[PDB]
Amino acid sequence: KILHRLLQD
Amino acid sequence: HKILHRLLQD
Amino acid sequence: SLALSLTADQMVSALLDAEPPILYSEYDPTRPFSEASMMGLLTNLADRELVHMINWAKRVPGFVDLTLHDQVHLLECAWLEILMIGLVWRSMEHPGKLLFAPNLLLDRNQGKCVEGMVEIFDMLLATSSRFRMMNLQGEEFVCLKSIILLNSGVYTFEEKDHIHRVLDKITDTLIHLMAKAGLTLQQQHQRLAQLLLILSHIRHMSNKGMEHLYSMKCKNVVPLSDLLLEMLDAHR
Amino acid sequence: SLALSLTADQMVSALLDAEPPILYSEPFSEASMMGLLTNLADRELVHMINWAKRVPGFVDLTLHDQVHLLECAWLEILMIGLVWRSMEHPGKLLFAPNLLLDRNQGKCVEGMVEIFDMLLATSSRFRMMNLQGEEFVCLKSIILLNSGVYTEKDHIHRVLDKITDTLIHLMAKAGLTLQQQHQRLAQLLLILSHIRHMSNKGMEHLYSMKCKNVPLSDLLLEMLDAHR
Ligand SMILES: Oc1ccc(C2=CC[C@H]3[C@H](CC[C@@H]3O)C2)c(Cl)c1
Ligand SMILES: Oc1ccc(C2=CC[C@H]3[C@H](CC[C@@H]3O)C2)c(Cl)c1
Repeated sequence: KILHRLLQD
Repeated sequence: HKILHRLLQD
Repeated sequence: SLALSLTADQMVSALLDAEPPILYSEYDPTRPFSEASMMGLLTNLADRELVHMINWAKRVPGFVDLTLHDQVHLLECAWLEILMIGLVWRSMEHPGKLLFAPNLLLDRNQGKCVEGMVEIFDMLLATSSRFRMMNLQGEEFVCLKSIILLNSGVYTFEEKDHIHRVLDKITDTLIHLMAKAGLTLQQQHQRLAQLLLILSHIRHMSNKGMEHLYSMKCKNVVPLSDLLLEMLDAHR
Repeated sequence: SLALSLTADQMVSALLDAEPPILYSEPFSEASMMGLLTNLADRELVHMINWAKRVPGFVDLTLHDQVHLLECAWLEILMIGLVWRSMEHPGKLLFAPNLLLDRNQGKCVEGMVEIFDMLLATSSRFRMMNLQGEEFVCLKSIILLNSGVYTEKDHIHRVLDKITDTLIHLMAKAGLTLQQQHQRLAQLLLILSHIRHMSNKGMEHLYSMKCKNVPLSDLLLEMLDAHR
C-alpha cells in the first residue's frame, strides 16, 4: 500500500 | 404532502 | 423562548419526561430468519418508532418554536441517528448484543443474515461499548439525543440563532449534570468533548445505514413504508 | 509519551509549525474540473501524511493504526482545510489561490453542487463563529485522531483530552467566561459531525466518478477503496 510506504519514510 | 409533514401536525 | 427560560434541572426533567416508549418487534420465532425477514422486522420496528419519535421531538424544548418546514427537515436529517443512539443506549447493559426490542436481542453473528449489515452492527456494538466504558448517564443520553435532533440538519438550511441558543442551553445542562456528578472543572470539558465526538461516529453510522437501507430498497429485499420511503428519499 | 508532556502553548506551536502549505492547481468542463480537483487532492495527500507524523502522539502509534486513522479521516481533513481557506471568501470555495470556485461552477460536475453547498455553509459557520487559526489546527488534529478510533486506544483518548485542554486554553486566553468556553467548545465539535457527513457524501460522490471513467492517482484510489 502506498500510504504504508509514505508513513514508513 | 409528505407524511412527516402531517404527523407533526398532531 | 420557553426553552431559553428553563433551568438546567427543568431542561433535564422535560427531556426525561418526553422520552419515547420501548416498543416490541413483530418477531415470529416459528419461522427461521432470512435476509428479507430480518430486514422486515427491523424496518417495521423503525417505522413504528418514528411515529413516537415525532411526538418526542415536539416535546424537545424550542423545537415547536420552529416552522413546519424546519421541523420536517431536522427530523428527515436526524431520524436514523436518533434511532441508533437510542438502540446503542438500551444495548449498554447487554455486552456484545443489540437490544432492538425486548423480544429482539441480536449478536453480530445474527447480523450476518443480512448482506452488509454486520459492519453496521459492529459499529453500533462498539459505540455501545464506548458508552458503557464512559458510564453514560440517562440524563446525558437525552441531552445528546436532543443535540442530534437540533444539530444534524442545522447547516443544510434568525431562526438559526434560536436553534443555536437552545443548543448552547443543552451544553449548559450537560456541564451542570457533570458538575453535579462531582467531576472536576477539567474533567467536565473533557467529558463534554468525549461525548460530542461520539456524535461524529453516530453521524457516520447513520450515513452508512442510509446507504445500506437504500441498497435493500433498490434490490426489493423488503417493502418499506411510505413514511420510510420519504425519510430515505430526503437523503437521496 | 512526549505529547502528554506538552503544555497548552507547546501544543499550539507544534501544530502551527506542522501546518501543510497551500498548494496551487493547473473554459472548464466536467472532466477538466474533476481532473484539477483530484490532482490537487493527490498532491495535498502527500503533505497531509507528513503533517500527521508531526501531530503530537501520532508517531507513538503502530503503522497499522496510523494507516487506519489516515484512511478514515483523509477527506475530512481535506474538507476542513478547504473550508478554512474559504473563510474570507463568502459564497466561494478556495481550492487553490488560482482556483476560486463559486457554487455555480460546482454544477459543472454532476451531483457535486450539493456537496459544494454543504462546504459553503460550513465556511459561513466558521466565519460567523470567527474561528481562529489556533482553534482550526486543534480541530484538524482532533479529526485525525477521532474519526477512526472506534473502528493503545487509551493513548489516543489521552492525546484527545490534551487537545480539548488546548482548545479551552485558547478560549480562556481569549477572555471568554467559563460558560462561554464550554458553549464554544460544543459549537466547534458539533461542526465535526457535519464535516463527517460531508466526507461520507464526498466519498460516495468520488466513488461514483471512479466507476465511471476520469482518472485518479494510485494513492487516491487506495484511500478510496479503504471506505469500500
Ligand atoms: O431502533 C432501530 C431500529 C432499526 C434500526 C435499523 C437497523 C439496521 C437497518 C436500518 C439501518 C440500516 C439497516 O438497513 C434500521 C436501528 Cl439502527 C435502530
Ligand atoms: O483540498 C481539496 C481538494 C479537493 C477536494 C475535493 C473536492 C470535492 C471532490 C472530491 C471529494 C468530493 C468531490 O468529488 C475532492 C477537496 Cl474537498 C479538498
